[PDB]
Amino acid sequence: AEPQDGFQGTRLIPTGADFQSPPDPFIDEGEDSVEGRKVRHYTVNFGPQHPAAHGVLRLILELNGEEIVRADPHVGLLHRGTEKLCEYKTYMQALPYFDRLDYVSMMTNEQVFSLAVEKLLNIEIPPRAKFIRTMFGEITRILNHLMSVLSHAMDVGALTPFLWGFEEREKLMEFYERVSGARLHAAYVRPGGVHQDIPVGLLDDIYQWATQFGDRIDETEEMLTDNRIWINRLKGVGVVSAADALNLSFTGVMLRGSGVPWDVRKSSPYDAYDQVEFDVPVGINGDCYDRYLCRMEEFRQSLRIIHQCLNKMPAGPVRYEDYKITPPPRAAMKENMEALIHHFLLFTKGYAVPPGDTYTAIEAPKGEMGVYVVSDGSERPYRVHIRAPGFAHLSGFDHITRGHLLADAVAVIGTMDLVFGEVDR
Amino acid sequence: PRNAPDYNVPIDIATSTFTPVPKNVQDGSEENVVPAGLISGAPMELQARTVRIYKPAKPATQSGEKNTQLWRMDWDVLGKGHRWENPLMGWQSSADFMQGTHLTFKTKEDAIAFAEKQGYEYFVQEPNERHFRPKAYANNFLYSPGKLKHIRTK
Amino acid sequence: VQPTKFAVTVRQSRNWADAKQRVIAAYRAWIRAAPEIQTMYSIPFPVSHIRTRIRQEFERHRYVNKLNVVDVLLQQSNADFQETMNFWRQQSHVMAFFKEEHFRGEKRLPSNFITGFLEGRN
Amino acid sequence: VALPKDAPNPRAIPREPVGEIKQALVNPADKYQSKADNLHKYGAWLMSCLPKYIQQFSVWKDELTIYICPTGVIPVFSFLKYNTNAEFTQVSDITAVDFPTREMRFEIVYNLLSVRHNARIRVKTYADEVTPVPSITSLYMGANWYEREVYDMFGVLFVGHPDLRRIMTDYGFEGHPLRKDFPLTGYTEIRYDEEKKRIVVEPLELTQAFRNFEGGSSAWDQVGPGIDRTPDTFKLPTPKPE
Amino acid sequence: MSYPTRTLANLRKIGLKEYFRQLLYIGDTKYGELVGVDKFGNKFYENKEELPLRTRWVDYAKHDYDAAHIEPMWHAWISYQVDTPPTREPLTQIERPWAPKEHVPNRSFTRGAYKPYNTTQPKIQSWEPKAAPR
Amino acid sequence: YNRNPSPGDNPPLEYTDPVTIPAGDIADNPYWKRDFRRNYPRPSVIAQA
Amino acid sequence: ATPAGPPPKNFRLPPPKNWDEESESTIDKVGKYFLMTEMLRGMYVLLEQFFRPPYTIYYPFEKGPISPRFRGEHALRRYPSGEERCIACKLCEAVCPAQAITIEAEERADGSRRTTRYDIDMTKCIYCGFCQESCPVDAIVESPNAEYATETREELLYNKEKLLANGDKWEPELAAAIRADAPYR
Amino acid sequence: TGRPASAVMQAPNRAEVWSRSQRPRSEAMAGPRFEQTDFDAQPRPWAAIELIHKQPVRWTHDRIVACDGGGGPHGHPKIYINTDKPEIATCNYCGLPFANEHHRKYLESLPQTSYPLN
Amino acid sequence: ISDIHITRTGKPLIRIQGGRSSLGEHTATVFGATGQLGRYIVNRLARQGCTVIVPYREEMAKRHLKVSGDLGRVIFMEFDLRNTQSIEESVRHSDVVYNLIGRDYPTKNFSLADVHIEGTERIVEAVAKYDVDRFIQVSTYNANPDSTCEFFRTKGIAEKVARHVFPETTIVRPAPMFGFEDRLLLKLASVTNLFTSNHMREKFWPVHVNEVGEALERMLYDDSTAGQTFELYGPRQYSMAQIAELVDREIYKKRRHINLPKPILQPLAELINRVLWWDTGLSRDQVEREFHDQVIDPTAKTFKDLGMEPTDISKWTYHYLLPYRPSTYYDLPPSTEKEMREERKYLHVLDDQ
Ligand SMILES: NC(=O)C1=CN([C@@H]2O[C@H](COP(=O)(O)OP(=O)(O)OC[C@H]3O[C@@H](n4cnc5c(N)ncnc54)[C@H](OP(=O)(O)O)[C@@H]3O)[C@@H](O)[C@H]2O)C=CC1
Ligand code: SF4
Ligand code: SF4
Ligand SMILES: [Zn+2]
Repeated sequence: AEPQDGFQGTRLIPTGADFQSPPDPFIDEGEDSVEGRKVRHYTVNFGPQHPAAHGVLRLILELNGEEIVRADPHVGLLHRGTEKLCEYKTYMQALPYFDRLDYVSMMTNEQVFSLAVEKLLNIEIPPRAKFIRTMFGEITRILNHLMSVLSHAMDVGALTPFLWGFEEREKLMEFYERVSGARLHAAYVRPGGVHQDIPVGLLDDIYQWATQFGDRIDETEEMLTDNRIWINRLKGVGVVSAADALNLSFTGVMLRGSGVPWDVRKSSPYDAYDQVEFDVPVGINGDCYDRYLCRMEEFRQSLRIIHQCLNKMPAGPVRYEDYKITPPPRAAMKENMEALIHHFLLFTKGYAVPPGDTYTAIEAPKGEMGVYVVSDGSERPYRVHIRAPGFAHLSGFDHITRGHLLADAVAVIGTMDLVFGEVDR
Repeated sequence: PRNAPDYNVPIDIATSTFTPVPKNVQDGSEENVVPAGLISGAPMELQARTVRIYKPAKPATQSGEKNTQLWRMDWDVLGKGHRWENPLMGWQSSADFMQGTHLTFKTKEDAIAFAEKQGYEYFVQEPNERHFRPKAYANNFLYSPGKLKHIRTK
Repeated sequence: VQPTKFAVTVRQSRNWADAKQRVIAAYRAWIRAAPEIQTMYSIPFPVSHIRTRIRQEFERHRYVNKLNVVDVLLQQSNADFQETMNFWRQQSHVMAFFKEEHFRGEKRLPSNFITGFLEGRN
Repeated sequence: VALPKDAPNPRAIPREPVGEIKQALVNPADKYQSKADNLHKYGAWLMSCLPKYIQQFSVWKDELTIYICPTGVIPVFSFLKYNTNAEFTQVSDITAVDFPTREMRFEIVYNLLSVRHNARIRVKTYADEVTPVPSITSLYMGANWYEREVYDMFGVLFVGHPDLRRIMTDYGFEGHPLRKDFPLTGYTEIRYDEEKKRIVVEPLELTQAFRNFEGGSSAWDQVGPGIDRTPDTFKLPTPKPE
Repeated sequence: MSYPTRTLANLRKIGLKEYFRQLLYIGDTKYGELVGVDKFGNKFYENKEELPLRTRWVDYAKHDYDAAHIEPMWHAWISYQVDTPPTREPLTQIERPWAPKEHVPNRSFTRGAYKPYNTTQPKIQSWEPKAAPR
Repeated sequence: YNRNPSPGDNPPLEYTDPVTIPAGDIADNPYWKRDFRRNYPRPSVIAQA
Repeated sequence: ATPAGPPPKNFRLPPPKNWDEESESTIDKVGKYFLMTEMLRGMYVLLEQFFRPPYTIYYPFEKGPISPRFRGEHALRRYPSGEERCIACKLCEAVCPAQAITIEAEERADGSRRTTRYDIDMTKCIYCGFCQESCPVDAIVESPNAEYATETREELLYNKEKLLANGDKWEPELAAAIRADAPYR
Repeated sequence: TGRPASAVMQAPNRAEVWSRSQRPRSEAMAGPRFEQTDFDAQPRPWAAIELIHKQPVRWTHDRIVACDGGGGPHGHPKIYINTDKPEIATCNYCGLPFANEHHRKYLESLPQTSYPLN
Repeated sequence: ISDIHITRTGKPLIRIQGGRSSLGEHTATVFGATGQLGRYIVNRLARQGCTVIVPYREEMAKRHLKVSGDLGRVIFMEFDLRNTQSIEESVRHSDVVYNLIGRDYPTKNFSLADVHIEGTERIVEAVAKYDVDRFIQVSTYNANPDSTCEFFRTKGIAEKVARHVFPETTIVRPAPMFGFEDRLLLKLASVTNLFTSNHMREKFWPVHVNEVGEALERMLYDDSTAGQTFELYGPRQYSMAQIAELVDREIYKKRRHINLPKPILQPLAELINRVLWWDTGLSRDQVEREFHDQVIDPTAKTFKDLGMEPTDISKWTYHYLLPYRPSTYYDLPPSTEKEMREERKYLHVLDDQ
């Protein structure tokens, strides 16, 4: 009989406090005396004006000398109301909003929204689209790890690998511009497949880059992996146990670094990841050094997947073949009545999506990215909620940093793959 | 005082030169009604403005009745501030933050319940219904005992 | 408390006696903090002027007779209090709370019918 | 330029011709019927184990949703965390949806993950403007920020939450932007004023007003009613003739 | 980064005057074949033995060189969007009497900067008052 | 070898837009048989009753 | 943590090894420590890069590569006769994800369906190509141009005059880009 | 705010507006924002209405004529135009003039036509 | 006060009152808007959606003015006061013109008469040529053409020229204004030593620059301010010494003035102005100006006529000088016995770190 039952406050609702069980005491392991003197902490604001590791980050820390007492990240400096805007857009019009969430991982961001909409559309995309999206997925994973690992290396003082690897970014950004017409915000992966087919000379150009990328990974490992300064900066820093990582909502490398073998591409396969072979790097100490080694090995497995996609690329259409969902080819639209109508309706009204809801998750470069979409049967989504892995990771910053040195905070900010378009949305 | 406008209502930060003077702002003492408009964070203006609750009529240009199924809640356009011409580009500026907002309800009791809870003034427009009359194809060819009175053309 | 400086765990009031104590407790913390609020945001008003605003904010909700609604207002008050006593708000946020510092004035509605009519709906 | 001896031009290799491509028509919902029975049985067993709080369950394709009353939030999630046949030890996501036509306008949606069983579950409860929900922060640390987001965007209180404050909106922001009745551009906007030498909030004024093309929605329903896929083990028996 | 043998060779192919002038704008010692000239007077060169993306380059006609001075079709060529230079590009031969005759550079920061305006009439017309005589 | 020729000089006539013959036939493909959007599964709901 | 079923073979790590049991000689261990062998190896890598060709191009004398699909400055196009391609369908105004396009239209003096206002707010436009994809006559296109930074924001409010002039200037690129990519569109 | 011909002429090839809601350039480029400005530097594309009417009439004997703009896939959707009325038929996309040969003598009789006829 | 304003020449201005995007309808030119006071009139007009024409000399100096208005509202014009074309290109579209052009010192290029008398005369002649509705001419307190002081004298003739060419000229006589970026409060609060040949005994009635800017706006709205004259001053008389007392009372620093005698300081003040290239705050006509004492005309309109009540400068010293009071821990007053006792509840060194 809520909420009038609350008008006069009967039957308080049970909290988690009302279910605290006393531990079993048998097996439970857990004057002007100067010991009673209190210690005053000083509270320091870090960011966003004063330089931080990266992004729009106001990090408010309570310190005891050099040690972190409380860590309090203030976010929303990049909260742009993306989730509300999506309710005033068609599904086509909302797709570019996903490029701008994790804005170094554009195609996998648009991949997760395409898969969720495809699920409510009840359509199976063509095999060539599946292989193109998987291929661009691992190209985007390398682009992300190049940004993440190297800028994390640059934050702790290692200038040079960032320069070397961003030329690799330039080469892979050319592939993004060749398929779409953009360096970053491709809007390439759409529900139904991909916008347009790849130009006839792209696969060989990707292959030529693939023959030399292993050396680029190796030269990066020459400066960091065995370097004793790098090890002393990362080993034993930002430790989280396997049990707490699950309870903190950690996904991806932040979870696999603590020993849990789990990859969304393996557990719930999507696109063509069931048709490709790859290994999952897993750490054992749950620290920044293990997470660095997992990400370096993910470079090699991504390249290994890309080579398989180059050889397994099938022929056929790249867009689902129903002009009620995907736009017809321009020659069809100018030729026959049916195609022109379907072109007109898809670009003014949009396609109608059957009502319902779904939670769809992928293994994004920064961990489990998910999207929760509610369809009301119309051409605009009723609700779009985005699950960003960086949001859960930064929410754990206090748990992993309390009691530790202020001089290790830059290491764990970089060990979390943190882009604040993901965090704030 | 029987629909008198309360010229002494406290303002908030969204009160503008285009905000109408309210009659009845919620205080949290109304009988049996949750005072959402008191705690929602919405400006005072929404308790001063009137919403329309209606079933949208079928467009005269189409036979589809999909958009007549639900109840619509819409804000009436004010005398000033709804639109004006921007001198630079000729674009259409607005001071009405509710101009592009509408709410959809399964039943009008739902729409009325939401409007009472937020404190909107509302006006309910009942839908005009069709008057049933049976139609028969054979009536195009009835025998006329007298002067034809009209010449049919299929 | 434990999470951050002025953090208050969200709890329902048990009864109207419980609620009244919290409301008076909330008011007491607010008007006590008024001297600090002035010097912390360099407000160009006396503590008297600030403390009057506190009472009016509590007087807008004096007539509430619903326990659940009070719990909502109490939670809002704690959230506003924490983000003020922690220097999380900026001078722009607190200054916007004082309705006098808008360049169109504080009497932002017409006094009566004929002043609003002569100016054009206010 | 100096070419590599064993790297020939990959464009110069002719490709085998492609002719009449044939792709079968696939209904993507068919592959989930293999587990449709098991998902209903799991939902039914949960309802039998917690009948006091579980009102209904639904199975769509491979997604199982559990519908519960707000008071059972702690008992139900305890069971999903600790039961040996339900080890949903991670909260993937907590969010809300607004339905103004409902008396309880806010639908609270929890998505859980069980790594051990490689499974996911959805739990739905409901809330109001003045009716709180139990916080699950005592069972899941990751839930802390998700509940702050729900409180920030929707105004839903979580009793037992430590430090329930805004996470996304500006300090002193008024309103809950993900409510359907909250307008897209909100109520106010900021600028720098050269007299006050600081930023000032002012009533919102758009040089070009937002243009809502919602009225272009199709005058005809375009999806239809769909297909019933309830398994036979969860449909009632029928009386035989005679 | 030229290297000694590259710079020494290009010096011999171009001379010290040209070498120093090239060092005054591009800051490198480049030599190649003249692909063509655009309407503004920019000279375009190709050399396929250079480093990738350095095989095409422009010598600007104007001391205050700006990237917007490049003729449109040549802009495609130097950015590797096409391989056929405008000298052999048939689409550059279609006669469009409306086409701008002189080159259009970026006019920002000058008094030729583009000024926007409403291109339509007012949506409403007031009455023209006509006091009827008594 | 690299980006040679430039994609802007790929001969347009060579590339063929592919059509899969069940979905793209002119003879034996009625739309309703491949209309998998309108054959979407309804959620299967079980209440306590 | 582990999947249900029996523990993965050899998932459990063997017990830690003591200092005594390390399979690495003292002289090697002491030598690497005092001589910093892996740091010397990393320095040697830099010298190898010091003698490799740099990747730098000398912009604006040289340019990076762009494709026929590249999305830059907007333009309005004509037919070979010079008639406007635009017929005021409003498809680009409807699909625009950012509401950057504003259009007004009536019958022209000759009775043709043409626009009277065609504005693009370049400070609202997200450069996504949706208008160019939605146009049934190839009227709105994105040119390859990207070098049009302006002194004032008002210079980025393009009206129909600015857009038709852009199409007149850039037409040979616009036709070449359409020529190369139209088979894939 | 404009004395020069670029500031008054609606287009280089047409002085007058070609639609009723078109703002005349003389009023559009007037006001404070056009004070210290070069007017020849302003974008002034040619009027499309004047250019299309220089196009000669494409004569045909067939009653129905197809038009797609002439670019194949690079033009507009293919439409079919009826030439049975004794007048110049115009494509509703590209504005191209078409006429049947049956009406040539009456069209040649006409004092002035919308299109050159030759 | 309404949606209709009819201008001197009759133009009806249907106005939509609001903020940045609204329609104020007025087109204003503000000469000398790049100075201390020009920011408060430009800001007030632009934020009401009025078009403000800003003639400028240095581009980097006027950059802050654009923020006031919406797109297309603040318009900049390159101008020289001896370029007539530039003055009247900036004015021919305006319905109100503010003349805020003044200078307290002579320069190599402009005598006080060149910038004030000849400056006004070119502007006022432009105003009458295009029939601008309101020409508000800003002047000085003590403006009198019979004064020995060239400042006051050249502000006197320019009043007479403006009123002759344009009889409806509105003259505003502000007293020395304080406020943000003023030359009263911060000059006292900042410079280590002042060369004042009068022991800071000159008296005047300081008025907030904000109120002067607001007053200028209020004259636009009422047509009754044309052909009028406005002395604009604060409530209470002060002297440079008494205001310096307030300044010192707020920044905890002691003022030190050398006070060289007039026959020696005045020629030196001339030399410094002719060899240093900036406003030194010191010049021959400025030393003479400090012996003069602000005398308020009794036959001139005041803030009363505009519905305003000026605030006293002592109400504003703390606000405007707060960022200049030291806040180092070294400078707090000694700890109370309450403070001495609580210190013994804390450890004051981390021995483990
Ligand atoms: N401030 C005060 O206390 C008092 C001021 N006044 C009068 O008030 C008005 C405004 O005062 P305030 O804003 O403080 O003065 P400022 O000195 O701060 O600004 C004066 C303005 O005049 C312009 N200017 C000066 N000389 C010339 C010139 N030769 N040619 C063109 N422009 C010129 C300046 O432009 P630029 O920045 O390019 O130099 C500047 O914008 C002036 O008329 C002044 O004389 C009178 C009494 C008291
Ligand atoms: S540009 Fe193309 S899509 Fe937009 S109105 Fe013109 S014809 Fe229609
Ligand atoms: S590029 Fe995208 S955002 Fe820009 S005008 Fe075209 S559709 Fe709109
Ligand atoms: Zn045609």
